[PDB]
Amino acid sequence: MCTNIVYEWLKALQLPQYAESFVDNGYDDLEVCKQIGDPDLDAIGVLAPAHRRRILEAVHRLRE
Amino acid sequence: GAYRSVGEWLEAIKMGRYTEIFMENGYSSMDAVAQVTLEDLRRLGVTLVGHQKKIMSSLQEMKVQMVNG
Repeated sequence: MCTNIVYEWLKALQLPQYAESFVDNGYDDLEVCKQIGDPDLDAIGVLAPAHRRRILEAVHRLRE
Repeated sequence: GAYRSVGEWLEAIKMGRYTEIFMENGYSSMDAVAQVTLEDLRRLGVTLVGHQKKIMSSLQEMKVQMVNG
């Protein structure tokens, strides 16, 4: 009944293709996503360096 | 209440990787699992926050089904 916020966020980062893996690993809202580091990306399966850097830069912005 | 084993419950929530760790450390039937806290998870080596959320959310979902039924 409302778009999943992690889907919306990853859409904004132009990396929507990982949304279902984020949610399936329990990263289903921005409070959880705020805590993401390299082990979380590893479990989710984000492997391309540019995408890793983009998500970690985004995570930094959530914590401001 | 609707899972035969802790392994089957974990695989239903895509957290099957923790099955061995739960059985080895004595959280080995569905009854043992219902008293698990976030600190118990941390000491079991479940350090990924999304996986903690997944597991604690499901434990709570199963309690809700039991109180409501």
